[PDB]
Amino acid sequence: MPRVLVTGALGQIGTDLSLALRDKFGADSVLVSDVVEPGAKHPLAGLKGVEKLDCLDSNGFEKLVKEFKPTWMYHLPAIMSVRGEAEPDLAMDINVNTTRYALELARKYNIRIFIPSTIAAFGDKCGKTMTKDDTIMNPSTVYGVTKVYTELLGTWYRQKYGVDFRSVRLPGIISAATLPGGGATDYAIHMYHSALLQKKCVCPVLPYESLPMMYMPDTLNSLVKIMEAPLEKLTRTVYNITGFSFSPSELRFSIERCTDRTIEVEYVEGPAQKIANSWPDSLDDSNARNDWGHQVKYDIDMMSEDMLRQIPILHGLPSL
Amino acid sequence: MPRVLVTGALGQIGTDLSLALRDKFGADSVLVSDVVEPGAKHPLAGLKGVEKLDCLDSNGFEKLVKEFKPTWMYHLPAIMSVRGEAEPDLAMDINVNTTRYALELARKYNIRIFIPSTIAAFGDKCGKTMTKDDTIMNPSTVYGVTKVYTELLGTWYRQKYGVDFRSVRLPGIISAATLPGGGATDYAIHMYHSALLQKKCVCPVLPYESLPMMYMPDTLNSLVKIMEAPLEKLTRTVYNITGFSFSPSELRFSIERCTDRTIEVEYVEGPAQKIANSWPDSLDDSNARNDWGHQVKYDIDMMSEDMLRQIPILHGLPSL
Ligand SMILES: NC(=O)c1ccc[n+]([C@@H]2O[C@H](COP(=O)([O-])OP(=O)(O)OC[C@H]3O[C@@H](n4cnc5c(N)ncnc54)[C@H](O)[C@@H]3O)[C@@H](O)[C@H]2O)c1
Ligand SMILES: NC(=O)c1ccc[n+]([C@@H]2O[C@H](COP(=O)([O-])OP(=O)(O)OC[C@H]3O[C@@H](n4cnc5c(N)ncnc54)[C@H](O)[C@@H]3O)[C@@H](O)[C@H]2O)c1
Ligand code: NA
Ligand code: NA
Repeated sequence: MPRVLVTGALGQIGTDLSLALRDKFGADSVLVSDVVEPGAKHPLAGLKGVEKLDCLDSNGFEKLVKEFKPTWMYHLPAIMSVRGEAEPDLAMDINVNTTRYALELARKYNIRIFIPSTIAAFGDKCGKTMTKDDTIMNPSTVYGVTKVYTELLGTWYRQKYGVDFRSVRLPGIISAATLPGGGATDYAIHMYHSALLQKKCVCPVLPYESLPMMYMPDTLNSLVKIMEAPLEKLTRTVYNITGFSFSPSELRFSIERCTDRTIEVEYVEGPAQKIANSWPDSLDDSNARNDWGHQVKYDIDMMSEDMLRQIPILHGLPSL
Repeated sequence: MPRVLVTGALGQIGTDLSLALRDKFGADSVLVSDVVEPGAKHPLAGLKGVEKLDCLDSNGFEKLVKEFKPTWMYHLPAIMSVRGEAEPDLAMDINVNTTRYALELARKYNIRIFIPSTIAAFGDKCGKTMTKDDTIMNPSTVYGVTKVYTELLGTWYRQKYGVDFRSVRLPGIISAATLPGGGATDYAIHMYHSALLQKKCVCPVLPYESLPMMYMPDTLNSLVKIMEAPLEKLTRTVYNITGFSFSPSELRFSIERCTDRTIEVEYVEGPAQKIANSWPDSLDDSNARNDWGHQVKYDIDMMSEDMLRQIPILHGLPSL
């Protein structure tokens, strides 16, 4: 049974992942860290086994790994697609350096290490329908560029040192618990909050711009499952996974079907649009399905029903 | 006349490039720098406009740029294929960080910036025969990884900030003046030394491992030409260029025709071999030929002739 370290643990993925790992392997077997502390409303506030770590401090990062002695690590800090364009130096610092430190520690301390990649690693030469695991990588964002680096450096650590590096290219991830951290797909979570607040949604992504997406439970299931898999079953280090593709107008219809009313959305292009338009419309994840059993239980309407219930509960919004 | 800065100038490529730039544009229009000073026999010893600069010192780098006000920069420092595998920390520090500082200075000070990439950016999924400009990039060395990162980051600077970033993927470069710095293609220059010394060459690359190569004068012609080109002629930022491909056994034959004697070569595999076996056999450089007129004068025997003539002259070895 693993000892699991999670870095960048208090963001959107880390929040749900930390809780899932604690529930599955026990609180004692999981250490959760982040450069900031949980806010008093955060789901991890008050819990033991939650520490402060700046992953840019390699010596600090090493210290924490030395005492906890993880056998697995999920390294989650990164600056994402939209925010990276506005804060590229921070993106380059975090996405490149913390990753290098994390891999070097996985090597030194024999840790199975997960570092998520992203559909943002792709650009407009990727082949955009059912994009393959191996294709041309020409990302149009610095974030995407740093993630191509992460995939390649991770794979080199595997080849060179036998570090058990594992990764998935995550689509847009939808969840209710922690608000998203500045990717091009953040509109989707915000459209649900707008609909519950009964306010105008100003959606920065164009109405028919379809993207690969996934609801958090399927994401967590796959994050754990790829890490539990035997090394010998994995034919590669980095795997596309997807849940289902949708455009904003499809998301809108879902919400309207579940709320049984119209919601108002104005499509005014923001920076997310040119970025999203460069990305795949859908991914081929057959390698992941075949090698380690990636699977998808939610569709858009099951997601919408769950989001519409969970947001009022977790954030105190009005409900249906 | 451009004002040209060359960083990492005392190495194999920098040595001849610095001399060619000084001849073409005038010594007063060219400033070159390196982390070390030239030795008394270095061809740039004793010359004006040769400075000591560590490109990891971003302050120092910026001070030199600000004083000189280059309009062009050739940013050459990197730790190469073989040496990188043995010193990967240095490779990551140099190849990533000096490149980031270079691109930022090109943005900040309006410099057309050349940073070479390499055939080592490719690995074994590239399509090994006549490799295309756009293909799967899966390098198996940390050096190659850092160069994919260099191509993509430079390209992003071009898109995001209008930075005029230009690159070629260089094949193995052959020259006589300054000895090579630890690439997988270094055997070739050393075989010419062995021949003139009439000493046994122990060759770490296997006899039929064919690689893209180019002789220096063609390389210099292309390095200036791609930089003279008008921006609007360039359909891309990164170009394959090649001279011709050869294996060690072909090189040996070529040296033997020119010397009219047997060289003794023993094949004892070293790290260079596995590295080189993941690379293309040959490149497609049509985009370069078409966009900016990349062209090649030498073939293997002209190269060998010129190498065997110049090495005695340049290094005091025994002639023919
Ligand atoms: N959410 C998505 O839809 C999505 C999609 C594809 C990939 N990803 C990837 O998943 C990972 C996490 O994404 P997220 O949505 O949870 O992001 P987020 O922005 O919600 O969370 C990032 C967390 O990292 C922390 N962090 C920042 N700098 C740090 C440092 N120096 N040291 C330690 N922690 C630091 C932040 O405080 C924050 O809690 C990233 O690698 C991201 O690229 C996310
Ligand atoms: N020679 C080849 O066959 C070849 C092939 C493909 C690509 N390249 C690329 O061409 C460039 C130059 O290659 P080269 O063969 O001349 O390399 P080299 O090792 O011969 O020379 C590199 C020079 O850079 C200097 N340097 C190292 N660290 C530095 C620092 N921190 N600051 C300033 N200078 C520093 C070294 O002192 C040396 O003079 C590199 O980017 C390399 O990857 C070379
Ligand atoms: Na799309
Ligand atoms: Na070859």
